[PDB]
Amino acid sequence: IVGGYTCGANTVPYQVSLNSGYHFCGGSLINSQWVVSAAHCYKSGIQVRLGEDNINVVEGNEQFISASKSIVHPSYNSNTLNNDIMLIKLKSAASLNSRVASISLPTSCASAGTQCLISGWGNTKSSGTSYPDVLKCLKAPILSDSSCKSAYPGQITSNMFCAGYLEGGKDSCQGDSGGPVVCSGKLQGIVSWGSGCAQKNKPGVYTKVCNYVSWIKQTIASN
Ligand SMILES: Nc1nc2ccccc2[nH]1
Ligand SMILES: [Ca+2]
Repeated sequence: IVGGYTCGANTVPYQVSLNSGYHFCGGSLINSQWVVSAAHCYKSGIQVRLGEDNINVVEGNEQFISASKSIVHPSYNSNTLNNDIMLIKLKSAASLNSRVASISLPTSCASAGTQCLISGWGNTKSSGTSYPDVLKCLKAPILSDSSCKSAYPGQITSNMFCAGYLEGGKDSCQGDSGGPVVCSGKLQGIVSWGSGCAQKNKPGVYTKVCNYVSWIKQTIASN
């Protein structure tokens, strides 16, 4: 997260860290046994880490659970990143409390102008790499489809939306991939892609979760 602030320990209880010997992507807990992340974060050997703040120190509240299966959307296109969403089933259920909790899926999509909270342990520098130890937060608005399409002509599908600042300076970045974009208490986006991080007129692009709720429900119901 570039231009964000320190969230504060366990203030984002649905945030998870996907770990394979190091943190490589974020995700959101949507129930005690399932996590939603981005398809491009797929790999085998994933350990899901819940209740984290400093990812390099066991401070208490952490729950490390192995993933039993990862289900990448069948229509995910790695060249266009269309349908960039994945569900991860945990080997055992997580214990939910105030520090570890799930986030609700939306019932309707959000409108441009909606202010959302984006969080993660990704890079904090636009020109260079500095990975933080603790969780960073950024409040950002959803942009209109015209501004998004004008920023990324020919690359935005109906399953994506832009959020951020056109002046640059604040944005998600590598390492934040798969993490949450929450607006009014509902998970509306998943950190997917962008051109660089925090560059002027190149806002971040997110997977539009409201378009996948029935898919998520049906898939969880059958697995
Ligand atoms: N804004 C933005 N978000 C990103 C997520 C992964 C890689 C680069 C990115 N740029
Ligand atoms: Ca920790």
